[PDB]
Amino acid sequence: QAWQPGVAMPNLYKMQRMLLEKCDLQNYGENAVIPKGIMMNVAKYTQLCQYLNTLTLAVPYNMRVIHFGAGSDKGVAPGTAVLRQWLPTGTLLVDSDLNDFVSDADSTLIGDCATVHTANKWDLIISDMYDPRTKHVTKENDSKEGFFTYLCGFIKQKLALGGSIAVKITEHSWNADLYKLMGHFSWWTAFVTNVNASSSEAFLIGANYLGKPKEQIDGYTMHANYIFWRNTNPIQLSSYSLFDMSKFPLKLRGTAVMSLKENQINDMIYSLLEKGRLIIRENNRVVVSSDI
Amino acid sequence: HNSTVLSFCAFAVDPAKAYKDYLASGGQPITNCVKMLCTHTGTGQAITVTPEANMDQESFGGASCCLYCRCHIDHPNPKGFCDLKGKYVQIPTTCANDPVGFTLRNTVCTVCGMWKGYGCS
Ligand SMILES: C[S@@+](CC[C@H](N)C(=O)[O-])C[C@H]1O[C@@H](n2cnc3c(N)ncnc32)[C@H](O)[C@@H]1O
Ligand SMILES: [Zn+2]
Ligand SMILES: [Zn+2]
Repeated sequence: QAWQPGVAMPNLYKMQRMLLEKCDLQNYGENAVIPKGIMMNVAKYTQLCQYLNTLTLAVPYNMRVIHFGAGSDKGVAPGTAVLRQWLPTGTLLVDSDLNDFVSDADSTLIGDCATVHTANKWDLIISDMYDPRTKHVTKENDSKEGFFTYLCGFIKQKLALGGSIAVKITEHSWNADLYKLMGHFSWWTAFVTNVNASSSEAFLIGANYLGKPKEQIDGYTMHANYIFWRNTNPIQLSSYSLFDMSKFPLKLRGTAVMSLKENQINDMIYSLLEKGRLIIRENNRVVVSSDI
Repeated sequence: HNSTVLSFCAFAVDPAKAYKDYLASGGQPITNCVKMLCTHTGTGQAITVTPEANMDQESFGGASCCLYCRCHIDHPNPKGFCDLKGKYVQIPTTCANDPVGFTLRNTVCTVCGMWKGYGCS
């Protein structure tokens, strides 16, 4: 486990029907396994990408990736820099944040995510959005809206079939509809980076979007399941995986992209999507705008 | 103190000279340049599409090491061009404490692709 980029929520825990409890994790100081001159977020995104390398991501010749919540207090975009490193050269990478920052993305959009519009579909959506103003361990823990409502809509409207997502959540920062949407992928988890394993943070990862239910997930229940897993399975901090970057870059799969009608999407092509040897979207000029 | 250095340079007629003066005054170099995890088996060239640090360098995200990006001011390049943003910069490890200053003070060899005086020829 220590050698892995992190730990994914086991099937056994996904399958429970737990009541929602408080998360008993806390995250002191200070990131004990981050190498001396490296940002936590560089380490975190590196392990996220390492984990994504283990899955059946579709990687088209002209891949499109959009990254929400890419800014930071530092005025720079560490996660974007890691994604740029990981993704194939020439990959279109657009990032965004409420607050101004400088980044290595091809385009950067400043503003609330709700102001971001695009008619084009995407192959991979990454979100590290998090509201700095929600209270830590308190009264109740209901499903959160805000940017989460936007993401659910964006996924449903703007994610290509076969595409994938990774969305940051925590004990308190989560949304029931997002969990439900996980049931519309070929596969999902549940991923905690080894470098931040003392935190209730995880990335909800949906691999190979199917645009229709594959399983019926209840969000309130699944988050309770997630919390129960975290509560009963301590994970020791580890940066082992950071010390071998030789196989880091996302594999150049040359994944077919096709525009297909609903009536053309049969069992054979669903199986390609699940495998994931196919992306279904148009290939029009990409226009992403922040207005207004 | 980062807020200050960035503003100090952003509101100078010659931001690069201002950064130099600021440093000579004992001011701290610009922080939060984004250091990448990498093999240290790269080509060692100055500015590359992916991290290319050799055993004597660190690789940083380019935009974070550019004074003009970081200060949110115009670049000195003829048109709207930054040679660092979107790319990675290899910085000698001995100079890794001040990547922005390094890129300001030095020049890339047009034949080697390596930093003049730090690996070129
Ligand atoms: C934990 S920080 C992300 C750090 C960043 N991913 C990195 O690589 O260092 C959370 C970010 O989400 C952003 N955010 C929160 N709500 C947002 C919203 N509604 N629209 C756009 N960005 C939002 C915040 O501005 C903040 O920059
Ligand atoms: Zn620049
Ligand atoms: Zn030379």
